[PDB]
Amino acid sequence: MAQNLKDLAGRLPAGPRGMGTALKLLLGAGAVAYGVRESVFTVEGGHRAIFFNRIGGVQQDTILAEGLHFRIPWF
Amino acid sequence: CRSRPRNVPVITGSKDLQNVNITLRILFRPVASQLPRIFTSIGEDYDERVLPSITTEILKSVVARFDA
Repeated sequence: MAQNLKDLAGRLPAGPRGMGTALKLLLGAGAVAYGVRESVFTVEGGHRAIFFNRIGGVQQDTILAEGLHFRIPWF
Repeated sequence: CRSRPRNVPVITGSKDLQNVNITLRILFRPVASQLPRIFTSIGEDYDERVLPSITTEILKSVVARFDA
């Protein structure tokens, strides 16, 4: 299966310089959009989805009444 | 916020304590101004899961104070 991906990636036409940087920028934008989408969490109302601070445990003082609160991914 | 129907039978004891069976109407129109709360801390099935029990409680208490 790895060799098939090898051939598929290789077969991409050797286009002029512009589209290479274009593809790099597109990948950057895709990753950034994915991160922005993921920074919000499963949220039902009737659930004060509080900030679980990574350090020190739960945020005993950060009591999330009804309101945006972006979870730092992996944090 | 309609006054949806909620008929809630009750089987209590009167003051002279003959077994009294009373049903009641909960003509509940959730307060429009309080619906934020009526979904935060009351929820979607507000009536089905709030009103029947309070009806039973109140009706039994009232019946306890009058003979058959």
